[PDB]
Amino acid sequence: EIRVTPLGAGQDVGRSCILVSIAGKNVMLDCGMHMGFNDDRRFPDFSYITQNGRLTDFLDCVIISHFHLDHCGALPYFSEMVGYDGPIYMTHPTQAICPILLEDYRKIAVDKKGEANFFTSQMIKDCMKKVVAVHLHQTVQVDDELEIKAYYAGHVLGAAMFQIKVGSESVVYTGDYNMTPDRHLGAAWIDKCRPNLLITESTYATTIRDSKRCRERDFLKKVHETVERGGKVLIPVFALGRAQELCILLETFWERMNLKVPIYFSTGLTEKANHYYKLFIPWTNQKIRKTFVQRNMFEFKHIKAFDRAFADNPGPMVVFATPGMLHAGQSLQIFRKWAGNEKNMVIMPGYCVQGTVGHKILSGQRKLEVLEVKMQVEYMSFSAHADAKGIMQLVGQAEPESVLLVHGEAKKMEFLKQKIEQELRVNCYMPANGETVTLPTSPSIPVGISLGLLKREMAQGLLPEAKKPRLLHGTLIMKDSNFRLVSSEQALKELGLAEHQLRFTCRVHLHDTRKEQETALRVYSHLKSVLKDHCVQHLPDGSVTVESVLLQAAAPSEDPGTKVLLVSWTYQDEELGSFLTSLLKKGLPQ
Amino acid sequence: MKLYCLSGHPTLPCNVLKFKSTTIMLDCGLDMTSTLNFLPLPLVQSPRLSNLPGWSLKDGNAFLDKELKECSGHVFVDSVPEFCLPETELIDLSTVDVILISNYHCMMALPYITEHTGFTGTVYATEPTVQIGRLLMEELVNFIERVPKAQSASLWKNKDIQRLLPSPLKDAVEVSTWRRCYTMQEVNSALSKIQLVGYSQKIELFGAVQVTPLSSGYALGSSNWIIQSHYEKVSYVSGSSLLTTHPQPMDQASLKNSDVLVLTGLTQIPTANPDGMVGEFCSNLALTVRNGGNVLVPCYPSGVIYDLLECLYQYIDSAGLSSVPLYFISPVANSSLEFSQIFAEWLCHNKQSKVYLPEPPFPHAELIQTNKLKHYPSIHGDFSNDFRQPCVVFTGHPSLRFGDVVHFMELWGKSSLNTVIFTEPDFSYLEALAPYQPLAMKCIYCPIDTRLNFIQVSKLLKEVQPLHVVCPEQYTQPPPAQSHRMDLMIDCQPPAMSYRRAEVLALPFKRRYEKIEIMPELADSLVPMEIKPGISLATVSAVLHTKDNKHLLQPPKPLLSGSIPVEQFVQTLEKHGFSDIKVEDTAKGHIVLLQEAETLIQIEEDSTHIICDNDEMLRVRLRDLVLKFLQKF
Amino acid sequence: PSKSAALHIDLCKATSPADALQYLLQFARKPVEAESVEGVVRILLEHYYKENDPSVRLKIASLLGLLSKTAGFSPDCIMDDAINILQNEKSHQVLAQLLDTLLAIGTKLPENQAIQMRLVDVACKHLTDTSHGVRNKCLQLLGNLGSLEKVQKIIGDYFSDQDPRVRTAAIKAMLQLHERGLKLHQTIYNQACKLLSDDYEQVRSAAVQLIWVVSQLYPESIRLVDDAFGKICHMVSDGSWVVRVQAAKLLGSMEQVSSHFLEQTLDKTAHERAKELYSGAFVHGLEDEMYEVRIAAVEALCMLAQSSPSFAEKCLDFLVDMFNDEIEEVRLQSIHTMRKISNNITLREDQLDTVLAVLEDSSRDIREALHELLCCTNVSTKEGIHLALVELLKNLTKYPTDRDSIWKCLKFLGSRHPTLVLPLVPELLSTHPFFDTAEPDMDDPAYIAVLVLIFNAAKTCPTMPALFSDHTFRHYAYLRDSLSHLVPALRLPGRK
Ligand SMILES: [Zn+2]
Ligand SMILES: [Zn+2]
Repeated sequence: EIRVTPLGAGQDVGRSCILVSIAGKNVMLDCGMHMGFNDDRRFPDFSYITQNGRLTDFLDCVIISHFHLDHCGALPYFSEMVGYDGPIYMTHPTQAICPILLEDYRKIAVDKKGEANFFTSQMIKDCMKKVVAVHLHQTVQVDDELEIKAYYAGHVLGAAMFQIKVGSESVVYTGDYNMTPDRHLGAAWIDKCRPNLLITESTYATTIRDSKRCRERDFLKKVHETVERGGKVLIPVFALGRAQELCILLETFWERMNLKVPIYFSTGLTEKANHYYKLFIPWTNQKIRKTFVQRNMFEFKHIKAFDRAFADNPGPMVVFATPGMLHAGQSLQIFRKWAGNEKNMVIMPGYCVQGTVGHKILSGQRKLEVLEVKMQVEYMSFSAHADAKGIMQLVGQAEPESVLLVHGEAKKMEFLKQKIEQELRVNCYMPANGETVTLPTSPSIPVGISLGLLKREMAQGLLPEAKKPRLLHGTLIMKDSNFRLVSSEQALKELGLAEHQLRFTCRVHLHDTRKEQETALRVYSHLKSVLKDHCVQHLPDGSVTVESVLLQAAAPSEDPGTKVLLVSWTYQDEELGSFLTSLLKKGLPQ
Repeated sequence: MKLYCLSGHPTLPCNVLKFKSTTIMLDCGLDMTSTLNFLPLPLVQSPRLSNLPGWSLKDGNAFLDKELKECSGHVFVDSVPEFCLPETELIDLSTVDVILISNYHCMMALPYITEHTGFTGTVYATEPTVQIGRLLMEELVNFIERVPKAQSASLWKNKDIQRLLPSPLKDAVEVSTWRRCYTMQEVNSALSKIQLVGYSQKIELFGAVQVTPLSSGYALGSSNWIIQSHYEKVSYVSGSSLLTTHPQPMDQASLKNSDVLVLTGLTQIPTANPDGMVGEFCSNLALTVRNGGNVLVPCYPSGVIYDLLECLYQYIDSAGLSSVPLYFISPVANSSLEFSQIFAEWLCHNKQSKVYLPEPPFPHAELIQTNKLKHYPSIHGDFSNDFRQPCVVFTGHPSLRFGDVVHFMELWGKSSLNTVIFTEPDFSYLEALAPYQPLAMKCIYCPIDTRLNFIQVSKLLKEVQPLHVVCPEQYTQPPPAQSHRMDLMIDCQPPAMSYRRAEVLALPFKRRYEKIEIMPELADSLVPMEIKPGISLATVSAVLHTKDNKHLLQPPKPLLSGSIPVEQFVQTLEKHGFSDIKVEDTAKGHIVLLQEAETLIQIEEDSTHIICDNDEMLRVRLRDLVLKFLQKF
Repeated sequence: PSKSAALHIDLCKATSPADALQYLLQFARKPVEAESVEGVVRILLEHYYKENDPSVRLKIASLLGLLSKTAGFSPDCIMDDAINILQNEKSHQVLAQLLDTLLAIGTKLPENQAIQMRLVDVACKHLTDTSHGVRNKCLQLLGNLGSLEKVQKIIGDYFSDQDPRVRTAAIKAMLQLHERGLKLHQTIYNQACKLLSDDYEQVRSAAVQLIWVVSQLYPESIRLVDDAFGKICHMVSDGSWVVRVQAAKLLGSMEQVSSHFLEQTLDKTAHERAKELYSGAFVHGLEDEMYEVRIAAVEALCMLAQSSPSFAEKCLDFLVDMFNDEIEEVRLQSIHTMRKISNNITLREDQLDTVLAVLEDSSRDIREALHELLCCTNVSTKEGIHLALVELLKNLTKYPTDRDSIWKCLKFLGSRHPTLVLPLVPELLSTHPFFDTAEPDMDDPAYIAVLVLIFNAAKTCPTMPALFSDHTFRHYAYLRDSLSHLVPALRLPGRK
């Protein structure tokens, strides 16, 4: 059976981790932290999975989805001071990019919180030495019976859906994903594999996001308005994903509109991010991988590095800066520099965490903590998550047997549960964190078959005698290693048992005045006339044959009014023999 | 299973394998042996090749004076170069269903099969294979083009004249099916018919078969294939390199435990020590540079070029020759470098870690940054502005019969100080260099090979132990170069059957079992029973449901086996209610009489017989009794 | 002669695979017989066929078909092939070779009745194999030898049989029967729906072509074409892009549909938000995948928009926002479809971004296509004419090479609607109400561009020669002298 225990993201967001038991094997899908709890509760609870035992002994394999912090932030914590040496599977791009993000989070955690029992850089290097990398669609056997497979996702670069299949059992974990083809990230594509379970997120399940293309049309027309008014444009984005998406979008638009105004990009992570985006071309869909023949799209002709004196250099300006939530805010520094002007513009393309300075800016008051804002704001939605119709399309393509919702908010999750149960009549599950849910399976046990027996039975099925029970017969030889199905004759010659023959001879007593030779002739003619489409032949020694049933007029008995007919048959045609004896008990025509 | 081999070439195969209900063909050879025979194509018409004298028929009937030309006592044919095809008429390639590719050299011949013949199924190859293949077919079509020489001769292609001609024109094989080169619309048609695959990807075909590619390691993305059904395994290995090379290392774990192993793509020069000849290359290159001339190296834009540039990077750092520049000249040079740059996950662990520590896996990007090596698409233009002497040139085509290679050595043939270095083993350099003879150029033949030698073949076969082995006749037979040597032939137990060009083999196997599934409710219903220790069996009664060649059983005539004992028979008749039953014995059987219905039963060894009157309910009672006193099969 | 010598050589050699394959390959690759000796060669081949090596037998059968491709033989070879098919039941290879020879004989020359195709069809029906042996080939045999304009039961069974390859061959036979006519029925529609639901690739791709062809055959189920169209759209949202390209081209080939169902397909928006500011089929099928399905979608949209006089606005917005599709082929096809649908069409707000489109870096094809769009379009408002003029003059002063297309599109604008420009005449050219305005430059391209629009407007409306100044009089004389095909004849007092 299927056991699913989410340690995190149970009716919640962040610190996602799911423990899946399939046929007694332990697959741990994803392990990250989450902001908001400065306590150890941001890390996933380990007192259930192994209590205080051995993680490598109890758990069997680790799967990592993508390089977002709430998904790959907890690997050195899970594997280094808690202790784990088992297999960790994650893609080559995500493997290349997670340690840099981990190092940045480590430095930021030192500079903000300074937790004493915190993972160190050297054992971060040790963990990324311990991890194992997997290509797309590569069926990787963790051991003999357990294998994993990757599917392209589109949440970010390197993101991967994962299908975990043991025997015929199959659980597909989407992780985070998208259906909308990004300007540099392709849509998620899956085989119609019919999984037994579908673990999925639904971050945006109550919002039907509209036309993406018209959304960047709105963004481009307003940024064109601002640069034609000569103002300053500041875009607070986090430096991974959407940053390079907007970079490609503005590179295309600026080249086509043939403009000359300088633009700048936030430093720090730009060199590493752009290096990885250059060196991981075969993940960024067929547009960029086709354009790679002439040029390289990630090599930017108009985008340079930002300079703090270029900040107060005058003229029209467009700058991408960090971060998206403005907690530290060199972007907030330039915001405070440019807040006096009414000409300048900002676009906030992501959902801000409420109760923070980003929430103060998102709300409409002038005074934010206190400084008064004057330059114009916009709140756009360039999020790369999945929507309601996209989720319905994914489940309709995948056709799973049951689904399980994580990574979102509870009322939204319930709305999707109601809608999917009304739509596809497929069972849904809503685990809380720390809750184990159990689902029954259909473990069909394999068996062999003789090819000749298969060929003749398939020929009989192809013959136009269908819809009648043809009664597939044979026997199952069991060795506890190779269960096989064989024919009866094949089993006999294999096992050496004698082909036993059973014979019945009934003495039909016929009471009539006809002669015995004429009685046998009457038997032959009567059986030929009654049994239509039956092999009724007259053997020249005076006998009758009906298929494999032999009728012989026996020696004259002591009763002149009684004639003995020996009807002889085997067990295989003994229904026909019983019918023949019933007809002869009814008697010959006279 | 049946195998049709359509290529007598050991390295460039086409193998049509017939297994179960599907047809899977492997690889695509485009033998440039006829290209070697044809005359070279100058980019600009050289006076000496313009006025090469015409060899004449001794009878004088045919117009071979203008159909053929002679040079240095040796004869060549004057036309556009041709290409030898695999014999396509042995099996209808339309009925051939699914095509697999090992590597780009084995996909060179794809538009021929995929456009003209009428094949309409699917084709599989890995991403680096298909991309480097597209680059190679682009270069090839460009060089057969870029100067159209539309002349074509056919009276030499007449068989009698071919017999009358001397060797190697006497030695030409299958001249009739040689064809002219293909074009961009054909290239794009095949390259849109392609589909993709990564390593260890399980591709199911109709439920009938499943195919997986494994890293052979010879080239970037070069892949051996594994075709399996649930009891049958065919390992097709073509061109692996188990030495430490730039691609992913060879993976024999899934290769082992195979029913039929087909082995092709072995070495051409078994006696070649690769790294030693690479060092000799570097020494000769340094000698030529110190002498102050120009060196030519003809090479394909994959593999050997990358290895050569790495070693030359180390050696130029060793010898301090940063003054002399390197020019890589081919119309596919820029895209070749970029594709080799971004193809990272297909490499080995050293280069993957180099990626993981933000630097490019190959050092020639750093070489470009240091401007020692410059790439150029064609010799006309800015390359003519930036040319230097002394110099190094790696040129586009290694078969030497067309391209910037032939133009450059027409330029440099008079001088002796310059040097040509052959680096690819796919042709005989004697027949390659025959047309330019006499030649003042220093020629040094140091071929570079990574295909596994026969020692490693023996080691690999002893490691994997397959049931059947299939290898070419040229690998069974001793080579003509060293027939005395014994290690040059493949040895296997059992000895492998060979094959010749356009040959048919029936592999030693009989199909016995296949994969069927039971359904859990029916498995619950079925109850096994035991007659022998360790043997428990159960009769079955089900309904087969077969969609897409996969088979399953669901609930909607067995016979008897086993002798019945007379003593237990009469004992259970007495304990069931039958009485007054008398038994007499015979030589081998027992006659038992039941007085009710006057039933006489004789029991013998594998013989039982019941005779009674016209009775029904007693008869069916005895029916169920005698059938329940045995085991059902 | 040569055939007899080849047969004698083959009989004399009698090597198992070697001489047989060599002789077969030589006879095939040398030449055609090009005579009546093909029958004698076929007789010798049939005599030699009674032997081993079924592979060599299949090669001989293929050679016989290649010889029959020259149309020398007919009925005697047909009878011999019938005898060989009746007596040669030896595995899949020989069965396939016999099927191919039968197809070659049937399609080679006769194309007639009276045991020229009917006997072969009956033979194929009786000799349908048990496991993939002939089934596909005999299905295409009956497809190419469709009996008459009177097989439906057996094709229905072969739709639901085992192999997807056999299913696809049956569907290809359905293509052949429809292109020969044969007037298929509505049970084919039902079984085509259950073949659309087939859980497998390319079976869907050809079966949806069948559902298209029965739907365009006749619209009578309950609504047949609307149900088929909805099935088409719910099939468009499949992941397989080859299937999607096929889907979009075939739904574009579909031409009649319920209009309200078509707006239901376009139904979900920032388009109507912008419209208020001024005052799921295609909406997934355009921005689902890349340029293949995009081009197929826009060709579908142009065909059915040319069909439907309505419906155009709800794709007008869906084109004006989907200009910048970052694939220039998609760009050009978008402009071409906007041209082809631009009839009874207003662009009361969309002029601004569709002319920010013609402001463009180099894109000479794109700018020329947009000039064609602006010359073949319609506008409603005087303000729209004014701004169209001002950014067209931006384009001319920014890229002073396509001024010829600029002048011709301004000409077509003036000819298309003259009356819109009438209030602008004092404003576009400075004609200060009492002053003597200085004479405008003669060969200034901007002034030429405005003058040609003025004259093409003044073709019909006569109420502006009095509005003209004297420089306009002599400039009309000079422009009519110079650019004969850009300005028309007029009725000015100076130039009678
Ligand atoms: Zn995420
Ligand atoms: Zn997430």
